[PDB]
Amino acid sequence: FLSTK
Amino acid sequence: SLLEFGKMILEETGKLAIPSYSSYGCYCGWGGSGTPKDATDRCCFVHDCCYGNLPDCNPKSDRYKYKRVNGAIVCEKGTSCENRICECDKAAAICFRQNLNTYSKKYMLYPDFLCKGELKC
Repeated sequence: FLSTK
Repeated sequence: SLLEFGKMILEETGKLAIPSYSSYGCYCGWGGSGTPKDATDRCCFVHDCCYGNLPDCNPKSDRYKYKRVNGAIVCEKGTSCENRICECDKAAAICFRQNLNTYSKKYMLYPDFLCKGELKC
């Protein structure tokens, strides 16, 4: 549910 | 928002953003250094630069609206930040689609020490 810097 | 970008990526490519682009190469899903490994990684380099053009915007959380005209992505009018974030995400999703032909699983979970040096936007 987070994944991309 | 990151979640919307992930859905856009899946719609465009058929690949789940996590894990397909969340840890790929030197710039996808996380980094900020090194020579991008391949076209897909360059999509992420440019996307990072694109977000970098928006200091005062919050691309991870700010939601934008878009529609598909036929297959084309059309960003709908929101705040200025939302419009600009949408254009960055749209470009990256198109770029991932345009590169799928050279996407390589060997670059998933690519280790940070193999990414060195600054590359200017």
